[PDB]
Amino acid sequence: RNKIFISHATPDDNDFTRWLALKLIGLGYEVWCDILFLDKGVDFWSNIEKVIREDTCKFLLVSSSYSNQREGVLKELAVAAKVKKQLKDDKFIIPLAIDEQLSYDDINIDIVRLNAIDFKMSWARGLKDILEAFEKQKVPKEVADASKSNLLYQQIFLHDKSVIEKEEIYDSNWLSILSFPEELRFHEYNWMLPKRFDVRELTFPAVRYKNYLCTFAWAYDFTYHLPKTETYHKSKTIRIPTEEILSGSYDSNFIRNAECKRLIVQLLNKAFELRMKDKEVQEYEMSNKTAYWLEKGKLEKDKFEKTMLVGKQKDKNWHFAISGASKLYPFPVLMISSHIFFTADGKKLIDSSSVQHSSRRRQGKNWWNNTWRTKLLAFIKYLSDDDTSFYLEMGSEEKVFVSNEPVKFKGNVSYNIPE
Amino acid sequence: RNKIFISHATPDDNDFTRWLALKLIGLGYEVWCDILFLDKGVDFWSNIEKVIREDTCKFLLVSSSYSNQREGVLKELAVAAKVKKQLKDDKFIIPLAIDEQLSYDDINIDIVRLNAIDFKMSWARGLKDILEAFEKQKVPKEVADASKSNLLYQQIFLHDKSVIEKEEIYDSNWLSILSFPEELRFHEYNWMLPKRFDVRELTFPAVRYKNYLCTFAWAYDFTYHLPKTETYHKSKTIRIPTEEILSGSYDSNFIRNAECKRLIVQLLNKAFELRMKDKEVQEYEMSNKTAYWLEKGKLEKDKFEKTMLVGKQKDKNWHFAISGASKLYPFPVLMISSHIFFTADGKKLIDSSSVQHSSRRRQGKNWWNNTWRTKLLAFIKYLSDDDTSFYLEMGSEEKVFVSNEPVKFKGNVSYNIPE
Amino acid sequence: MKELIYIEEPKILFAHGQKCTDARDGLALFGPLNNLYGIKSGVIGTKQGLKIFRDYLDHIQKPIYNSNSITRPMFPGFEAVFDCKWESTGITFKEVTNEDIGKFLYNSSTHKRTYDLVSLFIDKIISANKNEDENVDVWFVIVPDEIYKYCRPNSVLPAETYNYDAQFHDQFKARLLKHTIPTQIFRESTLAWRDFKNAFGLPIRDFSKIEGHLAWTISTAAFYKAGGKPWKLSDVRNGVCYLGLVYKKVEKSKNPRNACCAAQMFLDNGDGTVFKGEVGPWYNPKNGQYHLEPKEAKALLSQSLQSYKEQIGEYPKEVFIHAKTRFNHQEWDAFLEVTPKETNLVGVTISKTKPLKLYKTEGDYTILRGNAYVVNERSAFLWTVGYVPKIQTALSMEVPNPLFIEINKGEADIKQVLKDILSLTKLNYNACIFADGEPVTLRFADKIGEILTASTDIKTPPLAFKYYI
Amino acid sequence: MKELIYIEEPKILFAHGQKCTDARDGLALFGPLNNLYGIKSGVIGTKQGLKIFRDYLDHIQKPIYNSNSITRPMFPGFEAVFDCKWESTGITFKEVTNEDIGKFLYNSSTHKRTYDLVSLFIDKIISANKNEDENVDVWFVIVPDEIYKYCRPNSVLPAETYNYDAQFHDQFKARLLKHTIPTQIFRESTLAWRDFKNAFGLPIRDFSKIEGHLAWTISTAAFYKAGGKPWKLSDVRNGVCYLGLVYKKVEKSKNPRNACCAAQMFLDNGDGTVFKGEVGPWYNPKNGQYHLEPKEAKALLSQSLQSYKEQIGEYPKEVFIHAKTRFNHQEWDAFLEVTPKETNLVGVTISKTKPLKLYKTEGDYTILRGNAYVVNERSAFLWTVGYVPKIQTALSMEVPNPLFIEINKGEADIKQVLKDILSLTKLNYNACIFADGEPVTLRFADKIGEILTASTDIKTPPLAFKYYI
DNA sequence: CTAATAGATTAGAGCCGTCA
RNA sequence: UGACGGCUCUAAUCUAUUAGU
DNA sequence: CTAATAGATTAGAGCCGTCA
RNA sequence: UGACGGCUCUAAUCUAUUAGU
Ligand SMILES: [Mg+2]
Ligand SMILES: [Mg+2]
Repeated sequence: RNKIFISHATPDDNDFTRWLALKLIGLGYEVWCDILFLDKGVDFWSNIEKVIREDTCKFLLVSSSYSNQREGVLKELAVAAKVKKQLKDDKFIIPLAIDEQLSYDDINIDIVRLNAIDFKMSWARGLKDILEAFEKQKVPKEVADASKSNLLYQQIFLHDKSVIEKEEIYDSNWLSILSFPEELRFHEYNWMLPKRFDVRELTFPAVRYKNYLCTFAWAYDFTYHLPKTETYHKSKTIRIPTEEILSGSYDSNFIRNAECKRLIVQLLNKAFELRMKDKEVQEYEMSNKTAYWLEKGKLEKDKFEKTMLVGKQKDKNWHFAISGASKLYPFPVLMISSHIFFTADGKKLIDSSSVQHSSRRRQGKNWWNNTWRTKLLAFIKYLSDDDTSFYLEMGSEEKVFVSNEPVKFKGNVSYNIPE
Repeated sequence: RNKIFISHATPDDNDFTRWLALKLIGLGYEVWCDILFLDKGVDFWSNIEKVIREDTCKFLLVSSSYSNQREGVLKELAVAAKVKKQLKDDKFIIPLAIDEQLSYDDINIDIVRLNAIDFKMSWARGLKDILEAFEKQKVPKEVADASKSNLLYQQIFLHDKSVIEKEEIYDSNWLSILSFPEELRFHEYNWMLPKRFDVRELTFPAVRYKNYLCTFAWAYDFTYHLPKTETYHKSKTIRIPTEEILSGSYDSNFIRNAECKRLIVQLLNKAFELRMKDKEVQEYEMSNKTAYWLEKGKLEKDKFEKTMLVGKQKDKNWHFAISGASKLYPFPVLMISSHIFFTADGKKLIDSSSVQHSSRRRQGKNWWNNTWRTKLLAFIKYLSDDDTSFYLEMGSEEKVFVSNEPVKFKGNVSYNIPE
Repeated sequence: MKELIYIEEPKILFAHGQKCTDARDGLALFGPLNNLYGIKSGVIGTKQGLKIFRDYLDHIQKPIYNSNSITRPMFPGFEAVFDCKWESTGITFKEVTNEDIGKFLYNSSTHKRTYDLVSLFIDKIISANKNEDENVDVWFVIVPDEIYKYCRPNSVLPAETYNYDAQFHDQFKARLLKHTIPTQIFRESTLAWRDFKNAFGLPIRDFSKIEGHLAWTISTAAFYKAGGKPWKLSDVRNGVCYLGLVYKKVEKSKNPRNACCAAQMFLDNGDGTVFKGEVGPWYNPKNGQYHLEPKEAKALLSQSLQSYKEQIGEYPKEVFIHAKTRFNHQEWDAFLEVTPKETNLVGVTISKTKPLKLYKTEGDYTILRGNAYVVNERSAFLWTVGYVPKIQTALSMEVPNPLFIEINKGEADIKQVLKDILSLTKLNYNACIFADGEPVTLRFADKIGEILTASTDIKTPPLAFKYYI
Repeated sequence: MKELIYIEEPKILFAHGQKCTDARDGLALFGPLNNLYGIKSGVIGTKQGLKIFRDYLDHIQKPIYNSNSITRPMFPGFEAVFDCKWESTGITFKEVTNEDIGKFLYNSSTHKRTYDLVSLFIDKIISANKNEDENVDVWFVIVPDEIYKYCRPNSVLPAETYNYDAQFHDQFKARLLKHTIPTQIFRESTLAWRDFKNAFGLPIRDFSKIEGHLAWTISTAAFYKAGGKPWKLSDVRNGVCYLGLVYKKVEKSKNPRNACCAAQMFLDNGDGTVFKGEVGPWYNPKNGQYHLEPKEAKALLSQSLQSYKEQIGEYPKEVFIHAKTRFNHQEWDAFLEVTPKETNLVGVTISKTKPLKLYKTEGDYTILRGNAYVVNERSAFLWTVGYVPKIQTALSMEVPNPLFIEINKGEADIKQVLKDILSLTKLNYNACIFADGEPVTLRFADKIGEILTASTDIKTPPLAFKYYI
């Protein structure tokens, strides 16, 4: 009949039964268990008895604590005993002891004069003994091919384990820049500005270049710090439109494309720093970058838009801070970083690297994807200007409008999230 | 009942049966085999049948080409079948297939579907299978100890192999020098002796020392080669006796005892060479030492008391040869060696070292201990003059008697030499 | 709105020709490729360390269980998995007394004391390798915690001595290259984590729920270091050879300079995977200059091409040069002059600086593991670390950080480059993990470099990996 | 004329603490003392060599029959005796192109072609060991028979590298001492001799009834080289250390330079035997003087005694310095200078070139093996080759030569000294024979000396015997 | 050559978490 | 060099005495 | 320091048999 | 160093402009 029945303690031993079934199937011996025939539409009980009585050659049983004194196990044993009596098969039930806690004093009275195969130390000896028993007893075999094992692994192991295509929207920390001022302006100051003026500290962004000055503001702007500026013809300046710079079009011996793009990035970073300093937000200085964080009591109930930005951890109060980085690859963006900073009482930080690192690494265990996402989006919304724009000051009228909704990606591959 | 019987092909399969029996006994399992005992003449099949029927728990039969279609194998199979029928035991006979070339077309009809243990792959695998089957069959056993196997090996394998005290008599090649002269003489010939006369050509032995002459001979002797000897005074000879300078009772500043002993050795060797030259015997020039051999037909029918000294090998002739030496450790001996030489027709040598070496190698294969002893002693007795001895002239009338019987040695331990 | 693509998870070929995605399941269902007959294990250390090692080696024979079986596949036993014998009866011992170790850690100078301790430990190994008769496959060094905590590059108190790195591990691995001795270093804290305690009644390292994974890693290290091949790639493109580059800064070897090391992979004749380095540091004296002068670049490419030709007999059709730096025109003109006409050279640079963190709306689990945002024809992203549906967990905490793939020099399909980079993440033999977050051709090069840099000049170094890792 | 005596037979301790007299029967009955799990091998040679090696390995699977069991016991199979595996599936092949061998036979100089062939083999062996991830135990070489045919020094046509010998085997083993790779050299004719015949219709070499002994010898050698201990002495007391000094002629230099190489053996306190070589070559610029200078004598003795102390803890009470020559007062005084107080120093001299052959008067069979002729309180004659009642055959076909054992300097009983010599002939691991004609402390010293004399670029050579035999 | 302003790159070290 | 055994042809060296010092 | 006359020690190489 | 992942404090090199030499 070529079919072999294996019984165990379903479902407390899925791994061992599955491994034994696959190892036996790959060696040419079929195994009947719940892993096969994954369907419940047909009767799930009468099929077992019909298979045992009609087309089963060798019957097997696995001894376990759960299988003992089980109604189903007892019924299967009774049916097997009846089949053995009908066939006059001396060796029709072969129990296998796999539990270490099953003492010899509490063994079943039915099986007391039959030797038992141990499985406590190593399963290889038991498998070899089973193979020797099958080959000696002329146990029938199927076609010898690994295709059976491969197909069973492909269609049974990953039955409820395959990815399902479904639309999902991914949020980022990339605030897309919407608008730029029309023209870039290098202003020619023929030694009118002091040789050691330190132009980086005036009211508007400014980067020195040759004998001129680079800025987005008006020709006669930020003249409070430079009294000797009015006596200057406006025609002595170079206006490079910013649309052709961010198009790979402008390249002149005066200044190249790469240097002008770097200048624009630097100016955007300075403008972002000034704007974040003008929003009344305290800052923490890191090794290379600067993060801006809220104080306790400035925000209503330490919670904006049903989400919390300042909380409490035992003797330490934590605050949520971000840093800005401007890039032009692949398109004008503004990368925003997620940071956590801690305070003793909500206004004074703790000045020690070890304690800050310890507190930061202790918090992340509780927080997850949703916490980070909602807190960052709430922070950006708090920084918002009117509804969806968050400009940066560059001059009298010139402004760079940065969106408060980060770039969103869509993906056709996602998981079911089985809670 | 705690016994296993092995039926094999005596004496064709003694090795495999013995190895299996010793391996099984080493683990503490009793094994009963026909070759284990040596009780023959008394009722043998009746005891075998009684042991098989009464106190035999397992029976194994080995099968080979010799064991196939054999009366003993068939009778043992019939007895085993009768025992199995009486006991109604299915597992009582287990073949041990050891003949790889014995195809199933010619195997015994009594054993054609029986489960035969495979020994073709590796015999240790077969032994492990036998042990596993015996454990499954619950063969009675005691604690693991090879003491029984060690006792069986001691009392069976080395039964007639112990130390036996038997007197033995040995021959050798040391021929003891018997007769010695009265004194040694230096014949001072101060600017009165020949200088380049090649004193190793005289009719009497001589060894020089400074301007003297060290020999046992008298001054008046060998005057033929030395005309200026008569005009000389006997007071100018340093006489030294022999017994004490053999025993080392000589301590004089004139000559050292070791040097005088060396001169003694040289005198003995020169006397041997001259005397063997007097016998009119042929001479062979080897690397360092010179051997002695007879021509073809020197004696009557090339024999001396049924000992052959000149013969013919294929299309070539051979002559037995010996060599001697005069050493004084531990006691005065004339050690004798043996060699072989070849002649093309019977009187002329072959001038080729490789041919001589190969010819000696080929001939000596068929000569045994008795052959060498007989030839050596017979060639020695050719020298011995009258009844028991032979002389080496070392003076005017002084003869040195060398014996013709080899030095004997006595031993107290020997073997039973079971043909 | 922008578009993301998905690249599927590659499989790896285990025994019997079967293909399984996870290394753990592949080994626990099919087994390793080759067959070792056993592991002749030797131990070097103190008596207590030997006792704890013996207890641990007796401990992992039985099936040992994790906490959450769905997330982490189980370790059922060494013989049932790796198909070879490994017990504590064949252990060979060589004692190092406590007095010697205690007296060597008394010089108050990290360099001299480390030198002395390494020499103490290695002379015994060399002598037992030359003089004795016993055959040892892997030497298991058991270093006590009391000297481990001080063998660090930076030590503060609460003459060819400056040419060697102040680390016990790297000095140990670089002082045994001329004798070719496989070696595994263990700690007294890892083995007896229960016995070692703190001020409170708790173990320092809680392994009560990471027991199976620890056993898996230790067992696969012991199997590979003895001459085994636990798994291999399922599919490798033929005629295409890879490479990898890492730069390591020396510890003041008479001047601050930097070296370059390599480790390649390809499918040779016989359907086998060769995974073997290209040893020999190539320096340049300029400080902070992570490039190759033309002579060194020509020598490197010529050596790789000659090795491939000697193994096969046909020149490669494609040569991929993975790196973390960028290639200037000087060293690419150094290449393509020894490159054959019928050969294509591609330069791929991999870095993880750019911070694009992608979140899931109304969810608690992070992004998946096979994504890619192809920016242009010569740029992309790849989320090698992320959620895995098979094991229902994320490879990283918080939100994982993506990779960057740019074809600085050469022409090829970017999708194929991403797929090839993604496949080189499944070949970490130092641990039995599902997938790696960095291609191993740029990590085993670093492993070689950190060891070669920790010694003096040595000629003709070995190319196998078991002598370094 | 003086009465003889009998010096019994030695015992050797196999597995399970059992005893026997013949190694074959004890190994085939009880088993070896060590449990090697397996053996991995690699063959170098033309494809013919690979075919012949594979056929020979598969040949041991078939039964091997000896003509007479008592005279020459059979081979009961590899795995059935040695409890290990050596199969024709772990073979690793490095083909040697026949063109390379053929093209090297043009210099017409024996030294150059010998060096070139040794290089052509050892280069592949070294590179395979260095740059391949498989673990090997013994490397086998299958030399073409034409190479050995053309290596005859007496052949006519019908200085940095000049200090090398003109032999393939010695130089080949010599240039692998700094890599510690055990090697076995096979001549292709020995493995496949049936196909090698002459113009007579019969094979050149006949192994028909002596194939079993050849299988015994090869199996025992390949087991010993891989780290096994098939048998061991049991009648060895405590405190006794044996040394055997053998002198050579290095030549290949400005002076004859008679070098000295030794061996050492004693007990290890763990009920084991330490049979290892003791070779750091000590050179004497004098020609023909076979005695060591006082500095060399002190160095040799001090090194041996320091090794004894390191292995045990305290110095021996009795050292037997065997040699094939006599000694002089200055050398013995130099030994006495470094020797402690309660350390008896005994010199023994053993010779065979003494004409004394005993002819049996009654029968034609040879003399009993263990007989002796005690000449004097300080000399006696020992027979070691002849008739043994266990094997019922003669060790030597002709009338054998005895051994002239004498004691030269020091005092020791002349039957215990002769019993130890007969007890030291049962530990020849190179060949599987009942007995040899010399103690192994004076036999393996010769092989040690002849291996490390072809090349002089070796400092601190290995001491294990698996790299020398 | 020396000393500052920045953007864009690289390699080292050291500390913490892994489950529920 | 798969071993072992038995042979054969060669070369130094030392010791002693003698003649070229 | 060289060359012969001996005895007494030493180390190299080469060749052949193993069964019946 | 049984793995891996995520952070933080630091150091170079390059490119552009300016300036004392
Ligand atoms: Mg490791
Ligand atoms: Mg050998």
